[PDB]
Amino acid sequence: VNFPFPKKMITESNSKDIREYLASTFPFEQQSTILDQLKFRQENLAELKDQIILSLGNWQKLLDYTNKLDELSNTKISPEEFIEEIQKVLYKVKLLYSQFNLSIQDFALQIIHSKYKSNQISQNDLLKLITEDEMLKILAKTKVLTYKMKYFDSASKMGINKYISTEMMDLDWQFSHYKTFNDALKKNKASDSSYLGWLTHGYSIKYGLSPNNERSMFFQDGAKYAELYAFSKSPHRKIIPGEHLKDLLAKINKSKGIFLDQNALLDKRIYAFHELNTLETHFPGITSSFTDDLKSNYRKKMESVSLTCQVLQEIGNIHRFIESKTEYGLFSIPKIFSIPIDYKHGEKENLVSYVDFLYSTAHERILQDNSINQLCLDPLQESLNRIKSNIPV
Amino acid sequence: TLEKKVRKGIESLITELKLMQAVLSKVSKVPADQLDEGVKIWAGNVKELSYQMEDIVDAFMVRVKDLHRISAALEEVVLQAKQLAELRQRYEVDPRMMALYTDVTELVGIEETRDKLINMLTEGDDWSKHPLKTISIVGFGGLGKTTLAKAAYDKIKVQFDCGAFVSVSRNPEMKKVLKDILYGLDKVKYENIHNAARDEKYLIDDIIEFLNDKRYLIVIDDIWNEKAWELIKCAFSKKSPGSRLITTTRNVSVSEACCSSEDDIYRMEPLSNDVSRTLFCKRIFSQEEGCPQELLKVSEEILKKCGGVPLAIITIASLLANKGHIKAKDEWYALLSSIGHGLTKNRSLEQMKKILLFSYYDLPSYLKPCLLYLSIFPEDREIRRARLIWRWISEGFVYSEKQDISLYELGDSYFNELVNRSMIQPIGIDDEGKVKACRVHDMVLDLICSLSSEENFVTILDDPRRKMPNSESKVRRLSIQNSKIDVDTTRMEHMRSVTVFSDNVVGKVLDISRFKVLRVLDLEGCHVSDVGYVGNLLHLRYLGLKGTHVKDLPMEIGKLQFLLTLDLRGTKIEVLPWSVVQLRRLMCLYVDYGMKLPSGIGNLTFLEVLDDLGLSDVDLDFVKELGRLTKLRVLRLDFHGFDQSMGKALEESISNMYKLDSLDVFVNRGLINCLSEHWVPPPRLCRLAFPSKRSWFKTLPSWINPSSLPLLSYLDITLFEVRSEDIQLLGTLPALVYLEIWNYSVFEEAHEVEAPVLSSGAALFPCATECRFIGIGAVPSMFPQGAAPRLKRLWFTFPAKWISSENIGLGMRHLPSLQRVVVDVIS
Amino acid sequence: TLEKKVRKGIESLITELKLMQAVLSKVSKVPADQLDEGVKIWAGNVKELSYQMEDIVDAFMVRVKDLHRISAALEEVVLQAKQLAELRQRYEVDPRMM
Ligand SMILES: Nc1ncnc2c1ncn2[C@@H]1O[C@H](COP(=O)(O)OP(=O)(O)OP(=O)(O)O)[C@@H](O)[C@H]1O
Repeated sequence: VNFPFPKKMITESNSKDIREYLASTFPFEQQSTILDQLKFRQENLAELKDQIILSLGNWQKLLDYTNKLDELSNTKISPEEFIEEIQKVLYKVKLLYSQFNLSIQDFALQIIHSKYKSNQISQNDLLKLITEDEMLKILAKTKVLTYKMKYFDSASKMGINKYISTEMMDLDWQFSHYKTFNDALKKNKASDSSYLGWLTHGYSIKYGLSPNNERSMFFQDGAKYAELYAFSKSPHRKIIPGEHLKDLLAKINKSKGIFLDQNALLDKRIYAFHELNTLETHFPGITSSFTDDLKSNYRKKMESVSLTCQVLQEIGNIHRFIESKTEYGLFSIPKIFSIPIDYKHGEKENLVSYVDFLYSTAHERILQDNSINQLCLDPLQESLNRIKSNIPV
Repeated sequence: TLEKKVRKGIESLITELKLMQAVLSKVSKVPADQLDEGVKIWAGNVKELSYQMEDIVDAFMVRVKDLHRISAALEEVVLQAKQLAELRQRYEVDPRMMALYTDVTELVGIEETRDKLINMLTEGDDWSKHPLKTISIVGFGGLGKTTLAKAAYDKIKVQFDCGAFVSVSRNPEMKKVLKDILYGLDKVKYENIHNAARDEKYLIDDIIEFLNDKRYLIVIDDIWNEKAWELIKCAFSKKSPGSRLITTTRNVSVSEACCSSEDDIYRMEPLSNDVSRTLFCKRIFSQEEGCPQELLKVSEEILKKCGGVPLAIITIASLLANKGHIKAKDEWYALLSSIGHGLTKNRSLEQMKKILLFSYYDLPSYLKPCLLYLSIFPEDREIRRARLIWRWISEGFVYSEKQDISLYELGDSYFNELVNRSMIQPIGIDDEGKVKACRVHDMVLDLICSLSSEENFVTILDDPRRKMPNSESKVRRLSIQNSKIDVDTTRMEHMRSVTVFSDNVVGKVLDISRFKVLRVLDLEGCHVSDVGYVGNLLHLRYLGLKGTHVKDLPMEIGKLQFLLTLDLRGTKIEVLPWSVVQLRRLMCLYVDYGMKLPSGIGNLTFLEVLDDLGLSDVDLDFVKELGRLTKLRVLRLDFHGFDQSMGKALEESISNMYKLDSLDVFVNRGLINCLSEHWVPPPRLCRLAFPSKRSWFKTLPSWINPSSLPLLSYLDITLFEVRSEDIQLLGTLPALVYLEIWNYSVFEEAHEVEAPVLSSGAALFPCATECRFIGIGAVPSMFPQGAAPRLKRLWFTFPAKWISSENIGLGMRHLPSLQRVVVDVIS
Repeated sequence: TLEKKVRKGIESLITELKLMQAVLSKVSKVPADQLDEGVKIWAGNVKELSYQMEDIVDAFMVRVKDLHRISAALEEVVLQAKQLAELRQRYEVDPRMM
C-alpha cells in the first residue's frame, strides 16, 4: 500500500483515552512511550522444568540445578547467604545444552531483582556486590544472548533487525529488571555504567548483533577503555592529544564523515552510528566538533535516527502483540497465561488510533534530508506500508 | 671434495666484495659533475656485479644438489668479473655566491625576523660590558640563514670597531679562512695578506693581537664538521666585553658546540602561508592577483608543495613566468604531475639541486643507502621510524664488529644522525619514548627518488609516472603504489624486497611465491589472507602483516631459520603455531594480547623487543621461562587471570633482565599485587609506564629511590592515597623529564583535595618539562620560580573553598613558558 | 641453448659501445693541434670498430641459420677488438688577437 503519512494530534483529554487501557492491559505494563504481578514470573519460575526431563540421557546437571534454582526461588534466605548460594551457580557455569544454560542464569538474576523490588535486599548490599567486575561482563553477555535468542528471530522476518540498538534495550517489558541495575549504579557510580555499556556493545558486535568484516577499533581492548576513562577525568585532553589518542580522533572523525554521506552503503553507516551513539551516550563530549556540527545539523540528526530506531522498535512490539492475539519469546509467557487467538473488543478502540498518533509523533519533529530520508523517511514509509496492510487481518 | 672448492671460493668473493665496496664509496664522493662518463659506466657495471655476488654468497649461507648450482653460478660470475676487467683498460664556483649579491628591496618578511635576531644579542649591548657570546642559526637546505645574518649585519655596524663575513665551505682550508678573517678586518694593512704564507698559527697570533681592546662582531657562516670550528674558537679566546659572534649551519649537532646555551640557539622556521603567497605573487604576478580567479587553486596547491622554503618558491616562480606568464593551467598541471618523480629533469632548476645535494654528499658512507631508502614510501605520509630501523637491519645496511652493541641502538643512532643533519622532520613521540615517525620535505623527496632511480636502487609503479625500465631482470626493490594496471612480474627472479601500499589488487594479480629469493616482505594495510607460501621463502628477514586480515598462518614458519621481524598487530589470528620456538634468530615480536603463545619461548634467546605479551591462563614454568632470555629492551605486559604469588615470581624473574629501557604493565581495577617492596629494579630504565587508571598502588613503591634507577624520565604512576613526602621523594630523582600522578581515592572515594608541600631542599626539579597531577593539588605557590627552570605545562586541581584562602599565591610569571594553563576546578 | 650465448654477448656489446663513445667524445673536444697522432690513429680505428659493432647489434635486433652467422661475426669483431687492444699499449695563442 502507498499509505499516506498518519496525520493526527495528541493533546490533553486524549492522552488518557488510550493510556488508561495501556495502564492495565497485558502489554505496556512495564514499559513507557515517547509521548510521555509476582505470579506472572512465579509460574515460569515453576515451569522452568518442562522439557528438561525429556532429554536427560550429559544433561543431568541441568535438571539438578533447575531443582536448586526452583528451591532458591521460593525459599526465603537472608541476603548475606542468598547471594552466596545463588552465585554458587553463577561462578561455576562456563558454557542444545547452551539454551538451557542461559535460562538458568537469566532466571537467576531476576531473583535478585525480585527480592530487591520486594525490599528484601538492602540497597547497600546490591551496591557492594555490583562492583564485582565479573558480573558486569556476565550480565553483558546474558542480556545480548537472551535477546538474540528470542527477539532476533521475530525481528529478522519483520525486517527491523537491521535497526536494533544496544543501549535501547531496557524498554522491553520482559527486560524490566535492568532499570534498577542501571539507575542505582549510575547515580551511585557513573563510570561503571559506561564500562558495562561498553562491554555490552563489544559483545553485541562479536556475537553478530551488528556484524562487520573489520576489527573493532573502539571495543574489545583495554587500551581504549583506559584512554576513555582518562579523558572523562580530564576535561582538557582533547585540546592537547597525546599518544594513542590522535588515532582515536582520526577514526572517530572518519566514522562521523562516513555516516554523514548519502551514496555509500547503508549497513556500515548504521553500524558506525550504533558504535558512535553508544560512545557519546556512555562518554559525553568525546566528539565535540562544534564547527562541523553547526554546518551539518549532525547533532539533530542523532535524535532523528535515534527516534527512528525507537519508533521502529515500538512498531515491532505492536506487531508481535497483534499477531499473538510463540513470537513473544521462549520462557516469556507460560502456557496457561497465554493469549488466545480470538479478537478482543478493546483493540479496535486503542490500537489503530494509537499507531496513527505514534507515527505522527515521530513525523512532527524529524528533519528531512537526503541523508536522513534514506535513514529515517524510507524506513518510516516501509514500516507504515507494512503496518497498514495487516491490522484488519 | 666438491664442498672444499666452493667453501674456498666464497671468501675470495668476500674479499672482492670489500674491494668493490671501497672503490664504489670512493667514486660516489665526487658530485656527478666532475666525474667522466667512462668511470661512471664502469662503476654501474661494478655495482651490478656487487649485487650478484652478494646474492650468491647469501644463497650459500642460507642453504649451507645445491652445491652444483652454487659452483656453476660462482664460476659464471667470476668469468663476468674477469671480462668486465679488461674493457676499462682497453678503452681509456659556489652557486650561492650570486644570491649574496641580491637587491635588498627584493626580500619580503625580512625586517621582523631581523629585529628578533638583533635584539636577542644587542639587548646586552646596552651595557656593552657583558662577556662575548655567540648566536648560532640552524636550518635545513636553504631558508634565509645567510641572508638574515647579513641584514642584521648591515644594520648594526656603526656601533662596533671591526667585523667581517667569512664563509667556510664543505672542506675548508684553515689558512684561507683565517686569511679571509684578517683581510676583512682591515683591507689596507692586510691588503696583500693572501700572499703571505706563514702557517696556521702565527697568523692566528696576529689576529689575536689585532683584536685587543675592540668590540667587533665577527660572523662566520656555513660551518660544517664541528672539528673545523674548534680551530677558529682558539682565535677568539681572550676576554673582550661587548663583542659578539654569529654562526650559521645545517648541522644541529654543531650548534650546541657553540655558545654553550640553548637559549642562544636560533631555530628558524619557514615563511608563513600568506608571506609565501606574497613572495610568490611578487615574482610572477606584476601588481594584482584578482585577474586569474581560475588558477588560484593551482597556486594554492603549488605553494603547499614547496612549503615555506624561500628558495623553492623563488626557483619555481622564476621557472613559471619567463615573460608575462608564458604558461597557463595546462603545463602548470604538467609541472605538478612532474614533481614527485621527474620535475628536476629540466632547465634553470638544476641550480638549486646542487644546493640540496650538498647535504647528501656530506653524508658519510653507510648512510647514503639509508637516506635513499626513503624513496620507497609515498609522497606525503608519516613514516614510523621503527619500520625503517627494522627494514634497514634486515636489508644489511646496518652492521658492525664491536659486539658491545645490539645492532638496534645502532640503527636508532643512524636515524638520529639523519635527523640532526636537517634532512627529515621528526614529529611526535611514540609509546617507547622516542620519535614516533618522520617526514621528508616534498622537493627533497622527489629529488632523492630521481637519484635512486639513476641506479637500480628501487622501482616505483605510479599512475602519474606510468613508466618502466628496459631491463626487467635487474630489479631489486619494488614499491607498488596506487597503480594497479601493469603488474607484470615475470622476469624479476632475484627480487630483494617488495612492498604494497593500500591496494586491493594484491594477491589476485600478484604472485609472490615466484620470488625464490626474497629478503623482506611488507604488507601494511592489505586485505589479503592467503599466506601459505612463506615456507618456500628461506632468505626472509622482515615479515610485516599489520592490519592484513590474516586469519591463520602456516605451520611451517619454523623453517625460516633467518628471521628478525614478525609484526602481527590487527590480525585475525588468535593462536601462534607451535613451530615458533624452532626460530633461532629473532629480535622483535609484535603481537597482541589476544593471541596465545606456545610453550618454549625461553629458546628465543636473541629476542630484543617484546610487545603486548598476554598473560592469561599461564602456569609457573612459562612465567619463569621469560627470565632466562635476557636481551630485552622494551617489554609490554597485560593480564587478566594469574594475580597470585606467580606475580611475585615474575616480578623477581624480570630483575634477571639487565638491558630494559622501558616497561609498562596493564591491569584492570585492582591493587597491584605484582611488584614487591623488596626487589631490585634493572639498573637501566627510562619509561616505566603504567597506563591503567582503574588500578592503584596502596603505597609509593619502596624500590623507587634516587639511588637506584637514576635514568628515569617518565612515570605515569597512580596510587590510592597520596602523601606530602612522596612528592618530595620524587623530587630527589635526577632526570624525570615527564611527570604524571593520579590520586585514585580522590576519583573513587569521598576524599578532599589536600595541598601537599615540599619542605626539604630548594628546587628538587632541575629538569621536568611536563608535570601532571590528577586528584592531587599542585599549587603553583609551592616555591619561587627558581625551582623548576623548564616546565611548559602544569596540571593540578583547585578546590573552590580555597578561593578565600591565602595559599593560592599565583599571578607571577614563572621562569618557563607557564602562562597557558586551565586548571580543573571543583565546587 | 645456442641463442643464449648470443643473447648474453649482445649486452657486452652494448656496454663496450657505451665506453667507446665515451672515449670518442672525450677525445673529440680538444682541437686537432694538441692531439698526438697516435691517439688520432687509435681513435679512427676504434670509430670504425664501433660502426661494425652497431651494425651487428642492429642486425640481431631486426632479425630476432642466421644465428650462426651473427655468432661468428660477433666473436670475429671481438677478435679485432682484442687485437686493437694491445697495439695502443705497445707504443707510448688566440689567432684573432692580431
Ligand atoms: N625573506 C626572503 N625573501 C626573499 N628571498 C629570500 C628570503 N630569504 C632568502 N631568500 C633567497 O633565497 C635563497 C636562499 O639562500 P640563503 O641565503 O637562504 O641560503 P642559506 O640559508 O645560507 O642556506 P645554505 O645553507 O644552503 O646556504 C637566496 O637567494 C635568498 O636571497
